[PDB]
Amino acid sequence: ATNFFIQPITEEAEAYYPPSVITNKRKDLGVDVYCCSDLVLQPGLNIVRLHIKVACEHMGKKCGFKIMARSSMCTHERLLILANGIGLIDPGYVGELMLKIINLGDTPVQIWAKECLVQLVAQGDHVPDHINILKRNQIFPLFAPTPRGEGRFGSTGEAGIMRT
Amino acid sequence: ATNFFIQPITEEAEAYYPPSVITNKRKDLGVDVYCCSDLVLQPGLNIVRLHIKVACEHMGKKCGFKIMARSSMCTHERLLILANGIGLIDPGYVGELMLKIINLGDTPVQIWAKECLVQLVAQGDHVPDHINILKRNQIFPLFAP
Amino acid sequence: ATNFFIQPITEEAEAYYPPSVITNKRKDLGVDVYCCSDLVLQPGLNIVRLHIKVACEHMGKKCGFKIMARSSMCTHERLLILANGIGLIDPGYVGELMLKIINLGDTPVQIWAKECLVQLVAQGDHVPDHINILKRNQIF
Ligand SMILES: O=c1ccn([C@H]2C[C@H](O)[C@@H](COP(=O)(O)NP(=O)(O)OP(=O)(O)O)O2)c(=O)[nH]1
Ligand SMILES: O=c1ccn([C@H]2C[C@H](O)[C@@H](COP(=O)(O)NP(=O)(O)OP(=O)(O)O)O2)c(=O)[nH]1
Ligand SMILES: O=c1ccn([C@H]2C[C@H](O)[C@@H](COP(=O)(O)NP(=O)(O)OP(=O)(O)O)O2)c(=O)[nH]1
Ligand SMILES: [Mg+2]
Ligand SMILES: [Mg+2]
Ligand SMILES: [Mg+2]
Repeated sequence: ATNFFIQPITEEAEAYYPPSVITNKRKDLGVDVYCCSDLVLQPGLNIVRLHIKVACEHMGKKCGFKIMARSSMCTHERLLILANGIGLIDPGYVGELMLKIINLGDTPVQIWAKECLVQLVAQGDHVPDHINILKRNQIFPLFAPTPRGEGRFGSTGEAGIMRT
Repeated sequence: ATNFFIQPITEEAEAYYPPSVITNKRKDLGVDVYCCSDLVLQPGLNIVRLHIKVACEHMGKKCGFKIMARSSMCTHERLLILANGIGLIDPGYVGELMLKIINLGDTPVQIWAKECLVQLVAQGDHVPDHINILKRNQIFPLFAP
Repeated sequence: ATNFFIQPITEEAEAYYPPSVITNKRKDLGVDVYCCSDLVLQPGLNIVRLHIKVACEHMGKKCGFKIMARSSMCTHERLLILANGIGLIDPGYVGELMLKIINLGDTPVQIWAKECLVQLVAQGDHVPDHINILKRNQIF
């Protein structure tokens, strides 16, 4: 069984993420996630919050996942790419999901709160069975402190904490 | 057993996809796919058709797959990237594969029909055993809506 | 069990890859690898050598793996992307790992030998148990 757990962590996320269980009858690989706020992306790098904490679990164990562009993210009107190509979300991450979006155009670009620019894909590309939208308040076991915690964007250092 | 199935759906695709079964003796992860038409890529975003329907099957089940750039897609002469980083193809998708390619340069670039800019990779990165090039003029149930 | 094997093939790599066994207690998906040389990345495409040969094994069999940017590779100061999005390394490949990096900015940019810009990820995204740093030119 492959399940995603999404918890809204702002008032804005609560508009798009009511407490519910979503099934994946279509068997799509990706879980679309909302901007939740109207965005203005400047030419160059933009750091964008997704207003959610996410956990993935496969065969009953907490696992990693990937952030991938939707094919609709990039249009003639909006030349947007994920800076990191895909987002590699480590099993131990329990912070807010963030995006690095490059606007390749010369003009600032507007995104609606209701748009999904990206999709979450389980470690190993397993088709999700259920998407669990958790209550904003609750404590969830899978968000418990880890060695990584909310460490992201070079939190591990230049050498990679991995090191060698 | 991981198998790919490619059906050409245009006469342009029939030039590059003769009916056959390709084995993957080298155990490469990626299945190279042809442009099938010469194209000029304008600076900015370009929509490129791949002229094929594809199915992947793993352990007897229809699965998804991914479209990745070949390391040779991007040269000094042609600063090309996949707009979406990786193409994510759902198990239920039975239409023509399409690419969104960005030309990051100031100047239009020529691609040739016989070039492969991208490669297909099974859901979960399983090494393909066979690539079945299907006859153009059939309705295969694997491609049913 | 999922293990990486890194074999330095230059003296520059030897200086950053002393023989050793790294356990992945954090259970991170990616193995960070050094640039091993100071480099200046020009606007447009830059070919960057990683000074290493790498093997990945899963359940005692040699497998492929992938090269991805670290989320920290791209910043306001260094607008850097992997040209191919992710590098796909076939299980059959035994040569040096190479990068194609695009500087999207108008200005050259400095990268440092002790910097890791990219990470390796096993075929199938398996969490690595061990990273084995081998001796220079030591076979798998
Ligand atoms: O697109 C992303 C990518 C990563 N992340 C988070 C989760 C991930 O576990 C954490 C670390 O990502 P990387 O390991 O891929 N980047 P880096 O190695 O530079 O950061 P760190 O040193 O903290 O591991 O950053 C995002 O929120 N969005
Ligand atoms: O690079 C690609 C990506 C997707 N596709 C096809 C197959 C895929 O299952 C389908 C939808 O892909 P995305 O989820 O990335 N696009 P989006 O979410 O914007 O549209 P849709 O609502 O149809 O999923 O489009 C391509 O042909 N090439
Ligand atoms: O980023 C990369 C990508 C690939 N490689 C290596 C490993 C891989 O097995 C080999 C082939 O890569 P691609 O299949 O993506 N490039 P291409 O298909 O253009 O060349 P080839 O015909 O040699 O496979 O080059 C790298 O060193 N770095
Ligand atoms: Mg979609
Ligand atoms: Mg190849
Ligand atoms: Mg990291």
